[PDB]
Amino acid sequence: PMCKTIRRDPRINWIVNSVHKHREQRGLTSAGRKHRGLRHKGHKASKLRPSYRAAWRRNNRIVFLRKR
Amino acid sequence: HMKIKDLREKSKDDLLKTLTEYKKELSQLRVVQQTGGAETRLGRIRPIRKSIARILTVLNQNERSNLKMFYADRKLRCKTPKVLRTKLTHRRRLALKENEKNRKTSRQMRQAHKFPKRVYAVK
Amino acid sequence: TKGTTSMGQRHGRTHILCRRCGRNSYHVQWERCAACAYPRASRRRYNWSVKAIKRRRTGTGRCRYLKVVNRRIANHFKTPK
Amino acid sequence: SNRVTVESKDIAAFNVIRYPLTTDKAMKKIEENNTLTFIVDSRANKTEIKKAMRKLYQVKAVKVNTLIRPDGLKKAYIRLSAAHDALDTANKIGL
Amino acid sequence: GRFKPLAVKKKYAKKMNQNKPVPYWIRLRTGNRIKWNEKRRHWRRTKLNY
RNA sequence: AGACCUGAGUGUGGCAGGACUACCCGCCGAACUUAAGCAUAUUACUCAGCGGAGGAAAAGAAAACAACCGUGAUUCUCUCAGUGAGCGGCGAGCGAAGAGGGAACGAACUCGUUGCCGAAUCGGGUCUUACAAGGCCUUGAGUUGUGGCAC
RNA sequence: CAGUGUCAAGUUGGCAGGUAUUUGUCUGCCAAAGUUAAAUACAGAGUAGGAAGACCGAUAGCGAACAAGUAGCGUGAGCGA
RNA sequence: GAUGUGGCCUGGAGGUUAGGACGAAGCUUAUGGCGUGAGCCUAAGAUGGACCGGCCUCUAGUGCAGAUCUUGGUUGGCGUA
RNA sequence: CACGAGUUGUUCGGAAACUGAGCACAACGUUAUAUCGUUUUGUUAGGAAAGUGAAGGAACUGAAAAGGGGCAACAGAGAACCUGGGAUUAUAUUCCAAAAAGAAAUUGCAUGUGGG
RNA sequence: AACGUGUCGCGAUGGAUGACUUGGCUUCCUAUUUCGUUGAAGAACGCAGUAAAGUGCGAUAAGUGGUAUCAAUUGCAGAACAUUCAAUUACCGAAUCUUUGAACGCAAACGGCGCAUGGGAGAAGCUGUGUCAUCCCCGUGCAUGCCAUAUUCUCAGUGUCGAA
Ligand SMILES: [K+]
Ligand SMILES: [K+]
Ligand SMILES: [K+]
Ligand SMILES: [K+]
Ligand SMILES: [Mg+2]
Ligand SMILES: [Mg+2]
Ligand SMILES: [Mg+2]
Ligand SMILES: [Mg+2]
Ligand SMILES: [Mg+2]
Ligand SMILES: [Mg+2]
Ligand SMILES: [Mg+2]
Ligand SMILES: [Mg+2]
Ligand SMILES: [Mg+2]
Ligand SMILES: [Mg+2]
Ligand SMILES: [Mg+2]
Ligand SMILES: [Mg+2]
Ligand SMILES: [Mg+2]
Ligand SMILES: [Mg+2]
Ligand SMILES: [Mg+2]
Ligand SMILES: [Mg+2]
Ligand SMILES: [Mg+2]
Ligand SMILES: [Mg+2]
Ligand SMILES: [Mg+2]
Ligand SMILES: [Mg+2]
Ligand code: NA
Ligand code: NA
Ligand code: NA
Ligand code: NA
Ligand code: NA
Ligand code: NA
Ligand code: NA
Repeated sequence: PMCKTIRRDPRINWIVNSVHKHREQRGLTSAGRKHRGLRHKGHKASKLRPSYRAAWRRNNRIVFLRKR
Repeated sequence: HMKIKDLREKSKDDLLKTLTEYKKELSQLRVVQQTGGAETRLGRIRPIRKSIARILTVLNQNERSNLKMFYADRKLRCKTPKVLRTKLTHRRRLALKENEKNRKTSRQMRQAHKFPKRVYAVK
Repeated sequence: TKGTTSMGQRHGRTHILCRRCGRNSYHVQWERCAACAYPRASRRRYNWSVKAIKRRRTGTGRCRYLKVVNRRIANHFKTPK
Repeated sequence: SNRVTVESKDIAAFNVIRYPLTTDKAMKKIEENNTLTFIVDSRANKTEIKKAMRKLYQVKAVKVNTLIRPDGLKKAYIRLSAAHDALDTANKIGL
Repeated sequence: GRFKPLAVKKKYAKKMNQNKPVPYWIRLRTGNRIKWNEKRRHWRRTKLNY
């Protein structure tokens, strides 16, 4: 990410931005997406999108509406 | 005692001379501070210390500005000691600059020129 | 006899002062700190003791550099003209 | 150089030698052994203390004995050469 | 005993220097709340163990 | 002689380790507990453990839904729905999705391939008031293919 | 989804269409490179500012209204007024 | 054990009415009066020093004699062992 | 308890500077995870880990030499000083001043005398 | 009568209650809002005329510079540009910033020991002056890995070729 050729290339210089540091550690590459189940969409992937934890969070948290 | 204005108008050799005199004076006052001494004599230790601080402040500000203007030339910029470069932040120093951020492919530029964003209204 | 007499039998010390954290948790024989894991590069940190983490985290010292850079960020790295 | 600060060689001896001592033992050493007693920089050398004595008081240190006090300061017992009088030097120092 | 590393000696020196009572003029001050050092240490009461 | 191509040494320019860790992402991963016992189940894809980033992250431009008079990237909210879905010693328990009203929304782009070109590319020196998206030079890298154009 | 074995097809084609199979129709879409703002989180974080409360009122409210993660304790992890 | 009570009581809120340096809250009582009672109210302080009562409605961390109850203080044993 | 003092080294002890039982940086391997393992039976690592005696025309070049860098003993190894003092309130083989009370030993550099 | 009981007035011990709250807890919002090899967080040691803790700071040390503000700080002392040079305050661009710590020349219950390179001081001899061996002091660089690179550096291989 420090090479000038990389930094001045609009096709690859997205990876210079620090949100992509160690993206493989976070399962963000193609192989990580594969084992996360993110090759599938719709009814074959509803319980794992945008992640398993995200779906668990929105399926298991108790909602208290103000007027209920 | 030393007004900062006089020190700005003072040369480097003269600054070093007056630093030596103020250091010597503070040393003598330390001797007095050991053997009792009068309140008036003990009470000039702090002005002498603050004057020494002023002389060192002028000396270091002048040295750093002169060095910065020395390494600012095209030839010697890339060898600038890291203590003279802008600090900012580690991530900001590593981050893409606006020119690098704004790079576009030639097709992207042609597309941006072919269909600019317009201003319009409806009645 | 265990108890008072054996209290008399205790000589030496398992721990001395740690160079890194200063806690008297440095195991002399093992040459590692029981409090901060020195000389391992990273410190000890365990979620089963949030209290110890809150004792040791950022802000329990003086934050001598953090305050300055926080001010510079807050002022948008202002420089003379 | 990555160190830019203006350091001058004409004030280092003021860091090496901090101030003299005036206790009864120090006074007895002035009178009886031609010896001055100073608080010095705790990281300073015996050799540097001799050089700083020369530079600050124009006097020759024939022997420097040092110790670190239980309060954390380094004290120097400095015997001058017989060509110099400790009492006269102490007076000029203001001791 | 005789042996100690200089660093331990300096820590003990700082503890000696801290084992002092409060100056009285501190008690004469305008918003003062301190009257005793409250961190005084006796060598027989509590150990530093350096 | 020499070459490239595989691998070393040193000089030069730079980067990683640490901290934080509420939220977020990847792994790993219990038991108490509930079932009036208990082993499947439950607690729970939770706690504890190991990694990683940000101001949010992750997701995201259909190998999507539907079965309609059709919708149209992602995320989120109400609702669908504690469900005449389903899972379950079909016990205890568990348990979503599409459609609908909405928040947001200038939301869309890149490569690879194909086919037409084929160094037009990159880095480095050095000029232009300029480590220019510029000129000149440059075997240094690159033809074991960078870069342009097109549906 | 993972390990291992085994491993395609080529739009006369694949994938999906929530009861396995073999047929033959229909519908939607085109996996196995990649980037992307907002609307969402902040369930024991931080920086700089702000606004509040039918809350607590010194054995309460944070452990801490105070030189409090202090004094003190523990070999230590920790404990903690 | 159930239920009722223009039944008693406490901290706050919306209302409405008052009181207080000519003395609020708190505290003391051979200090009387009222109520079956929970309690209310007056008097006197040779008490105190600045807030607070009544009534309707709203609200809650709302009533203690005991839990080998929690914290603080005291206490007989005892001028004893 | 308060105030004010006090610990003096070429040779003493340590370290500079040894090896031991052992430890484990690097290297490599393993592990979803290095915060794991190997690491003295002469000895790391599929492993190219030596950087300078010389010369030769003042610092530049380079033979041969197998098995990286450390740590671990204040009772092992090692280590050139020792008496006198009328010398303290408190230190002393540490202080003493030219008659050093004095007497030595031992390093590192330099200067002369002399050499066979 | 003596202990001992009761009741009342007045005292002591003891710190409840009430009023007071620069604190806590909870909710909401705004942003050119997110540290570190340019050495962080954290540890340690120091710094005031008087100074234990705490706060603030770092050998320029209860602070230097700057811009505002305008007459203090205050326990004592000390100081005495006012049209702003204040021990005033507030804010912030310039500076400083000890020993450490990822800690990175090698080590470490050692304020220890190096290599390279710049400096400083320097006795005795030399013409008070310069010069200076050993010794001593200071600056800078020097971990490992990885990437790029060498106006095209130095090499290795019974790897593949090939000279004329
Ligand atoms: K103890
Ligand atoms: K049960
Ligand atoms: K909709
Ligand atoms: K109260
Ligand atoms: Mg000594
Ligand atoms: Mg000890
Ligand atoms: Mg269980
Ligand atoms: Mg439970
Ligand atoms: Mg059971
Ligand atoms: Mg966990
Ligand atoms: Mg995102
Ligand atoms: Mg992405
Ligand atoms: Mg209290
Ligand atoms: Mg409390
Ligand atoms: Mg009953
Ligand atoms: Mg309440
Ligand atoms: Mg209650
Ligand atoms: Mg009862
Ligand atoms: Mg005492
Ligand atoms: Mg061994
Ligand atoms: Mg050793
Ligand atoms: Mg010795
Ligand atoms: Mg202090
Ligand atoms: Mg290290
Ligand atoms: Na960690
Ligand atoms: Na002893
Ligand atoms: Na890190
Ligand atoms: Na971050
Ligand atoms: Na599989
Ligand atoms: Na009670
Ligand atoms: Na003392």
